[PDB]
Amino acid sequence: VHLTPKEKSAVTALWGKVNVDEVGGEALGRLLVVYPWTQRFFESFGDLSTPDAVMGNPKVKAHGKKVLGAFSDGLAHLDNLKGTFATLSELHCDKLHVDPENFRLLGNVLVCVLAHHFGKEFTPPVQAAYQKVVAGVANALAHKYH
Amino acid sequence: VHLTPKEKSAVTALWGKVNVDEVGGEALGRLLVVYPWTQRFFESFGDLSTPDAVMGNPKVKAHGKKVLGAFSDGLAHLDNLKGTFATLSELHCDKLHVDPENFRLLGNVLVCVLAHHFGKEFTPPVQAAYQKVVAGVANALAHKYH
Amino acid sequence: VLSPADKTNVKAAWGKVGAHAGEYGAEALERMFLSFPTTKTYFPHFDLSHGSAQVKGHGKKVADALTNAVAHVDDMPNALSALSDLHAHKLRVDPVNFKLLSHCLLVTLAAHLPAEFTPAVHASLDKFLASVSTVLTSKYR
Amino acid sequence: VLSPADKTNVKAAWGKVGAHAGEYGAEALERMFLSFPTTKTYFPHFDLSHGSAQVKGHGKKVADALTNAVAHVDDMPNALSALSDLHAHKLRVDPVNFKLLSHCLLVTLAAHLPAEFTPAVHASLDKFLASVSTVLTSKYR
Ligand code: HEM
Ligand code: HEM
Ligand code: HEM
Ligand code: HEM
Repeated sequence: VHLTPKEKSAVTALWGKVNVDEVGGEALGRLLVVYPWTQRFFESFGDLSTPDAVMGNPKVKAHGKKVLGAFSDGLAHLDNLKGTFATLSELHCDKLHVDPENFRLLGNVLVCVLAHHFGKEFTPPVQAAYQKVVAGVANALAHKYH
Repeated sequence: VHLTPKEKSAVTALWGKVNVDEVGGEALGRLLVVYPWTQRFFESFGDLSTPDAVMGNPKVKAHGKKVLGAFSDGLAHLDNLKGTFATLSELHCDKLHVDPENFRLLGNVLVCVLAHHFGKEFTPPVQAAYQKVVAGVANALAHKYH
Repeated sequence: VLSPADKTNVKAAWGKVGAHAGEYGAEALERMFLSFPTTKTYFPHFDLSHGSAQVKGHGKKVADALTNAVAHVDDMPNALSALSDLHAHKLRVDPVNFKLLSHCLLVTLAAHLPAEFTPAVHASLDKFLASVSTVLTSKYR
Repeated sequence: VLSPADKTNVKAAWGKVGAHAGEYGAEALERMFLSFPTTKTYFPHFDLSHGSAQVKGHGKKVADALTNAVAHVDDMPNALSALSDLHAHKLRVDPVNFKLLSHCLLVTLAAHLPAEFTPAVHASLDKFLASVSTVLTSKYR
């Protein structure tokens, strides 16, 4: 995906302020709460009975951290997302068989979490830049379906 | 997209029997009837007031013929759909701004039309091969969004 | 919303299915599993090969549910309430998958009922299956 | 379906929006136009630049429609019937676009109401906007 320099600047500047220990878990937790069918893939994580249970679940926070790392990895290779996400694509598509619509959903939940954390700093043009990024990541993760 | 030799055989064999003067128009007409918001892009085609009006519309049949030609073109270049559909992608995405979900819908309407015309000959494995093709075409046509 | 003409069209088309009801449901499932392999993971206790008694038996269940929906087309949320609970809560079926099975049901009907599958009836059947899908995905919580 | 807790959550969150209702609607539209440029083609008679009086005025209309939906949450098909006719028949708005505007409304609420946008309320708001979207796309014929 192609970001303008202005968009790259906006994205990179905000990402440096991201709490990398928490934001991934917040996004994954919210995915599980807002789109409850996604819990089908996480039965080994234990207590997912309530929103509080999900958000406070240590396994959700831990896994969320791994997801955010992958997004961070993608932000460093915007011109080669396919190669960057090749192994993850094989995992999520060939092994897990996650419908790729859910890649889009998690990306949009991440955008909601960024808006929550940054408030007025998450301006409409900053959002538009991040929508390009999460769309790129979703498409790259879905490559094994293509 | 990668078809097995068995799938390639199934696809190519059926396509040779396709009425290239009619099937494209039937698919485009059915798109306009079944998903009426798509009529937004064809106001210059005239009478689209009834299903009979749509299916008998000379402009729908004529345009449908062009669409089918593009699918035929894609079937000849399954290993390079992106290059094959580059100009059409620029048209449908940059100029027309058609949401790419509709590329998927037209592909699935085409599959319905093939089933209608070929009956029991359109077996579940033959369908599965054609679903790979129309997914490939949709993704290639949407490349300018990626 | 389903129009009067839609209800007439769906009732007429489904009336032509007859004793093939279970058979067509089984064929739609097979079409879905082959065309969209992600859907297979919902059925690990099923043998999904051709001629599988389990897919045959399940096709009849699917067909009987659709027939119930046709018979109670003005009261579908009520008629399908139990099935909605099952698919959303217990099975956690991804909403995308209902679009996939609906498409395969249309393909199955087109392949078997060429005279009935007019453009108008195609439109009515699509709306009907979308309505069924809306009810079956209405219970995620 | 919207649960009792969902209705409570949506009413509470929307209650906090207040005199900013029109403003937030305008911001959601701007977010949509910038993030998803395909949506811009519905508004050729609009100047879609920042600070546009037309987008501001339209945001208030959108907000007022959502407020009507909140106020009549158990009777939304009736409450939004006129608007459903407009968007589906006259304007022929692609159903995908309602998902895009719904997402941008959630982002707008998250950016302005950090205390209200809990995971549970996020879920309720998403269900509410999906319900509104279902009504507004119910009239294609
Ligand atoms: C942009 C979207 C996504 C990204 C970037 C992402 C990233 C990741 C990463 C980094 C891992 C860890 C892999 C490893 O340990 O080497 C993982 C595992 C996993 N993902 Fe995701 N993921 C995404 C979407 C999803 C979705 C939507 C689902 C299901 C609804 C899902 C289901 C899983 C599961 C079940 C695992 C554990 C697999 C295992 O440990 O064997 N992923 N993902
Ligand atoms: C797989 C999907 C599709 C294929 C292969 C396809 C193919 C084509 C082709 C070959 C043309 C003629 C271009 C030319 O004259 O050089 C065309 C034009 C056009 N397409 Fe499609 N199309 C697809 C989907 C769609 C959809 C879903 C829509 C709208 C809902 C759409 C809207 C249009 C319009 C409005 C034109 C006329 C543009 C003009 O004449 O300036 N297309 N398409
Ligand atoms: C038109 C849409 C659908 C209809 C009418 C339908 C109907 C049914 C019926 C009647 C049953 C049996 C209920 C019972 O025995 O108590 C069932 C079970 C089931 N359905 Fe569906 N269904 C639909 C869509 C789907 C989709 C899209 C999926 C997944 C891709 C799915 C996955 C399942 C599973 C996994 C079971 C349980 C099978 C078992 O454990 O034996 N259904 N459905
Ligand atoms: C939550 C979803 C939505 C709500 C509550 C909503 C509400 C409204 C309202 C209240 C009006 C003005 C009605 C009137 O003045 O008579 C309107 C008009 C309009 N809407 Fe929406 N709408 C929604 C989604 C959408 C979407 C997704 C699109 C397209 C991307 C869209 C495109 C339009 C257009 C083009 C007009 C006409 C504007 C004009 O001609 O001045 N709407 N909508």
